[PDB]
Amino acid sequence: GAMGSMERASLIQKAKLAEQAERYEDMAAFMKGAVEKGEELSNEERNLLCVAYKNVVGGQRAAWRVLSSIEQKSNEEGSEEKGPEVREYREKVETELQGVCDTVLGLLDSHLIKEAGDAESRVFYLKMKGDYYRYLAEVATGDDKKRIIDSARSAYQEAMDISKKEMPPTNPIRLGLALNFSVFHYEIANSPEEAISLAKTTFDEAMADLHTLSEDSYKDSTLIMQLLRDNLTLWT
Amino acid sequence: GAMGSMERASLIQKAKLAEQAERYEDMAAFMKGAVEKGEELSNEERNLLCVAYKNVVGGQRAAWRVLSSIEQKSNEEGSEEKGPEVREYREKVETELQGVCDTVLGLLDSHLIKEAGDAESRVFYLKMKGDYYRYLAEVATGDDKKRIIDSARSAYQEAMDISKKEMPPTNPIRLGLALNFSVFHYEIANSPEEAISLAKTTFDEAMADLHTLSEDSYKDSTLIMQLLRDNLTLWT
Amino acid sequence: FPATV
Amino acid sequence: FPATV
Ligand SMILES: *SCCCNC(=O)CSc1ccc(Cl)cc1
Ligand SMILES: *SCCCNC(=O)CSc1ccc(Cl)cc1
Ligand SMILES: [Mg+2]
Ligand SMILES: [Mg+2]
Ligand SMILES: [Mg+2]
Ligand SMILES: [Mg+2]
Ligand SMILES: [Mg+2]
Ligand SMILES: [Mg+2]
Repeated sequence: GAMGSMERASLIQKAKLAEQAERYEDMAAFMKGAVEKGEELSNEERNLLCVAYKNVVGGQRAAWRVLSSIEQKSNEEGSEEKGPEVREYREKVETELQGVCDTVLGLLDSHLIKEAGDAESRVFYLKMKGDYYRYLAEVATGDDKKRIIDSARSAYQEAMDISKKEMPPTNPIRLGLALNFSVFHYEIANSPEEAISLAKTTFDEAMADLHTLSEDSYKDSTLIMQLLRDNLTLWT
Repeated sequence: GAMGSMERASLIQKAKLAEQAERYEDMAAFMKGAVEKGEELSNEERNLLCVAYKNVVGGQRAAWRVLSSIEQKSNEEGSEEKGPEVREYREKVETELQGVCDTVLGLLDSHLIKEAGDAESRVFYLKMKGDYYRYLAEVATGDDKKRIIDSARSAYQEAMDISKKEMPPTNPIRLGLALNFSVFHYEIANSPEEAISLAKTTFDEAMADLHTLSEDSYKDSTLIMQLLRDNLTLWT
Repeated sequence: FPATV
Repeated sequence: FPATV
């Protein structure tokens, strides 16, 4: 790996610089290098890994959706034949996106998840596994699509089980996991009722626990609760 | 070149798709491939080339400025020593930026400029040459810095001479050239009075020619005139 | 699109 | 920064 000669601490330092410069591909490459040093990641380091890849894959997903919409329009009645270029370029972006997802899933499998014993790390990594299988599902059309969807589901479900046993209902990781698994139900698994029920129950159980929190923890939890409410408003 | 097997028309088509998807690195690679087919570029194709590289290098410049500011702060009195990482990463971004500028300048020299005979193409390409030498000057600190600045100046000056002989004072390329050469004077050549005089005279000569224009041409010219006014307001 | 984090 | 095009 091209980061093999750089110190772990230097990679983390540069990831933070790359974030300030909005250089998210660099940030992700630095964090990949840091993971590949083989040591477990701290809370802050897990967040840097997450932010870097979220921004890279989020840009790819946005571009894929633009291209897929153009491709869909090209296939409607009365549309002039424009050649293979739209499909080719959508496939190019799709393949790069799949490559990023495969890289993240590879880091999680070698060996972040198996060494993650505390709920805050294990839930975080299993949520990420669900998320990156969800991004693969968004673009999947082949024989393995059901298995990709089920891989996302399985990862989310393991994270949910741990989070409900080991974290308070206001924990931001627990909340963000529920938010994203609810989106999985709505957008991937054709299960809008499950999506709505999960978001509502998560929101209500968090509300009931806010009284236990400091002002700063309250801010953290209510920020994610508002996202749950935003989705419920969208869906009802 | 990796685009050598793709049809010219397909590269142009994909450049337009990449623009819609905000994939400016791809857009630039497609347009580089199109240039390397060896045919002259139409007005629209010159604009695609310009837009692609402007967005790529603009992102690099913004990142370089963030990193340079952090590096400057690290070198102030009382700042803790943080190691070589800020300088290294600023140098990494700087080298990539210089590579992009060198690529654009290489396309202009092999062989866009020498085949450009009409004022609209020749001025456009010489303006671009000035612009990319200006971006190299922004990051230059070595023995060749004066020569880099003079290369920018020389390209801008040749473009200016042609534009004044061959284009009306409202031509958008002529206006954009004057805007950018004025910025060169102010920010690169330590010549704010020349920058101000050029912007003012350009604006006034364009104003006097607006009466000759259609509504659509008027819109095009006044858009760039407003940028000249914005700079004058900043500088006075 | 719905919100995710 | 000043405007350029
Ligand atoms: S990529 C998400 C990690 C960065 N964290 C934040 O932006 C703070 S908010 C938050 C909290 C919990 C979760 Cl699972 C995501 C975001
Ligand atoms: S990279 C600039 C080419 C794209 N053109 C526009 O955005 C239209 S406005 C304009 C006009 C003239 C010049 Cl030199 C630059 C921009
Ligand atoms: Mg090592
Ligand atoms: Mg595919
Ligand atoms: Mg349940
Ligand atoms: Mg050919
Ligand atoms: Mg250097
Ligand atoms: Mg003069």
